[PDB]
Amino acid sequence: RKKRIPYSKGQLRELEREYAANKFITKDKRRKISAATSLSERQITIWFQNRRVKEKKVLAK
DNA sequence: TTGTGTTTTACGAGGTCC
DNA sequence: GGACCTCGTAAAACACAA
Repeated sequence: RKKRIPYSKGQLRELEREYAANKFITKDKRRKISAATSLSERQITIWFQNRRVKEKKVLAK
């Protein structure tokens, strides 16, 4: 399930970089992420969802 | 070098919008 | 009729006090 495989350094750099661009992934960007990073379109979608969860948690507060 | 507590992937139950 | 969302959740992997 199915089953957790941590993302690499260069991958996360690409992810967090285009996340800093704006919180929500566009269809266009997801293509070129998926190529540059070798993750599936679904993974990126899920990661972006999980990124915003983490950002919400920053409300300590 | 270990626990054990927090972070990181990955999903299914609910939802909006179209 | 799917594409995508915030969310609770599990569980591997992480990051520290010891």
